[PDB]
Amino acid sequence: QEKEAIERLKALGFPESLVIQAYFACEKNENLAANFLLSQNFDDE
Repeated sequence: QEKEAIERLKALGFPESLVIQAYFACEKNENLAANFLLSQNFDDE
């Protein structure tokens, strides 16, 4: 139901591995995920 983002979040240029846990952590949210992906840079592994 949220897989439509798992490619749109990946297509931003990121790996699917962050995508999953950046969507689901942000409550499968488009806008909030493009904030966990693009604003939560400060993070290793």
